[PDB]
Amino acid sequence: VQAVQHVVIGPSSLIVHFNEVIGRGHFGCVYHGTLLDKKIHCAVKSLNRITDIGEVSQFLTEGIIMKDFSHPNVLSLLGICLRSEGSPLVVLPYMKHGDLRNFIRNETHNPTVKDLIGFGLQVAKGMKFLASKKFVHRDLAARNCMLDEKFTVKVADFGLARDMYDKAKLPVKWMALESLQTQKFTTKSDVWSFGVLLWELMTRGAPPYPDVNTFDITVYLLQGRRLLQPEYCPDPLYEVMLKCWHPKAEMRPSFSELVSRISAIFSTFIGEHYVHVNATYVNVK
Ligand SMILES: CNC(=O)/C=C/c1cnc2ccc(O[C@H](C)c3c(Cl)ccc(F)c3Cl)cc2c1
Ligand SMILES: [Cl-]
Repeated sequence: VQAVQHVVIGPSSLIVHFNEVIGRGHFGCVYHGTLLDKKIHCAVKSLNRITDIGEVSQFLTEGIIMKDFSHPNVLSLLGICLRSEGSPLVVLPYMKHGDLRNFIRNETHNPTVKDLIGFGLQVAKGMKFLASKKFVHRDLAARNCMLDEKFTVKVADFGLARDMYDKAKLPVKWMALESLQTQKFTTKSDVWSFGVLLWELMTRGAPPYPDVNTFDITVYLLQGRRLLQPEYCPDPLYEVMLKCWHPKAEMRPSFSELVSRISAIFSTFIGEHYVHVNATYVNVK
């Protein structure tokens, strides 16, 4: 009732545009939306699940939490909409440039080594923020990072917005060695995923490990193998990737140390080096 109020949006304030789908998910669809009080453009996820007395309240809990995760590099919640008609709708700010994987794959764009590391740096700061609240993402990947009108990168795909959106149910190519072996996740397993994220950035969104079977990944990693240095990835940034993929989670750098190190590397690049898609990775599912 009273305390919950800063989250809740009235059904009367929300116009969901059901004709205009943004994204398909296991747990519902995403559509453009219009929020009022003024016309604010938003994205609106419909959740199929809802009917429980508990889980309508429980989706109120993560709503409160998500509202407390405001940081420029983290995707925030506008509100939740509790409709007596059918389902509850998660209302998210609208991200002009959509997801980071598709932004860098788009062959109409010309990012430089500087822009790409800048994006990597922005994710590192969101994750630093998340990690400091003791929150483990479990599914960090370029596709799950958003990019707004000012080129702010927002770490996304957590809380009530959590799904698998890509065209099996575990994203094995981004998962740390120990998560694959024990199914358990920590900040240090997000650091591994983050390393794979920097690789996607430096390859402008190539699928990691194209030659490698999804069920063979553990054996691949235990044989001595890692993602190659991308053509345009600086040495010191590749060194950072390798550190993120240390086999022992304690030895991996913290997100604090990632922001500090990547900053150093960022401060040296000035938009002289244009990044272009590599021949081997181009057009691969
Ligand atoms: C060229 N720009 C676009 O296509 C933009 C689309 C857009 C713009 N803003 C968005 C804001 C939130 C959003 O959330 C959904 C549930 C989502 C999706 Cl569909 C995919 C990955 C994610 F990390 C998230 Cl959070 C999806 C959004 C999608
Ligand atoms: Cl550059």
